[PDB]
This record gives sequence, structure tokens and C-alpha cells, in this order.
Amino acid sequence: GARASVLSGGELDKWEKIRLRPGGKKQYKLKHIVWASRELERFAVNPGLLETSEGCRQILGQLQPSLQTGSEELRSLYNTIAVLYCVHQRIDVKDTKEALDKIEEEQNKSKKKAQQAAADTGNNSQVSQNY
Ligand SMILES: CCCCCCCC(=O)OC[C@H](COP(=O)(O)OCC[N+](C)(C)C)OC(=O)CCCCCCC
Repeated sequence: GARASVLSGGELDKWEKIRLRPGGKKQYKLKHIVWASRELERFAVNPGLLETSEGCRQILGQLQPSLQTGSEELRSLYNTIAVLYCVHQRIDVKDTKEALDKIEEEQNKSKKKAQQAAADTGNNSQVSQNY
């Protein structure tokens, strides 16, 4: 029926190791995986995505633009969803601050690719018309 598997044996060890903040005094715990699970379903997002390398990539997409005007809750999410994500992408980090950059820089490339051809506005061009 319902199969639960967020962090396997290996992901578990690394998880407990990773910290929420760079200059904090506490590491990651299940409390963060569950807390985000109950908060996800609230945003019309099933908690099953937390155990999917693809889901995280999506969940972060909605929080990315939200970070601008997000609250304490919205922030904590991007943090957890960030670490858990890197774990599913065969990525290794020490804290959330680092993992976050890995997710931001990874997307920065997509922008350069989807914003390289549309950057030559200047002299008048040619085009048909019927006026
Ligand atoms: C009882 C109140 C319900 C009001 C109506 C439902 C609102 C809702 O679904 O909010 C989530 C939000 C996008 O929602 P909307 O902005 O209402 O979408 C409008 C357009 N349609 C309906 C076509 C999809 O997108 C987000 O998830 C952004 C918030 C960050 C959370 C990300 C997951 C952690």
C-alpha cells in the first residue's frame, strides 16, 4: 500500500550529519523531514515528493520566487528541501548554506541558456507586415 522511504541507510547517516545552518549548534533530524511533510501537503504538495529527486527540484521552484516575500516557515522549508534534495542528487554537503548554493548555481546555468538568444535588441530588424 503506502511505501515510505525518504532517506535510506546511507542518506540517513549523512542527513543526521548535515546541519541546518553554517554557524549553528544543531544537526539535521527526522523532526525536519516530518515537519516539512505536514507543511507540504498544506501547499497542495504531497509529502511523497520529499523522497523523490525530482519532487525536491520542483518544490524548490515554488519557494525560490517565494523567498523574496517568504516568512520563517517558507525559509525553513527551502532549507530542509535543499539538503534532502542534494542527498537524492548524489550530492554531498556539510550544511544547508552550502547545499543551497549548489541548487542556486545549478539553476543559474539554465538562465544563461534561456537568455542568450534573446539579448541582441538594438538596430531595426526585418519582418513582414500588412498595414
Ligand atoms: C484555503 C486557502 C486556499 C486558497 C486557494 C489555493 C491556493 C494555493 O494553492 O496556493 C499555493 C500557491 C499557488 O496557488 P494560486 O496562486 O492560488 O494558483 C492560482 C492558479 N491556479 C488555480 C490555476 C493554480 O503556490 C505555492 O505553493 C506557493 C507557496 C509556497 C509553498 C511551496 C511548497 C512548500
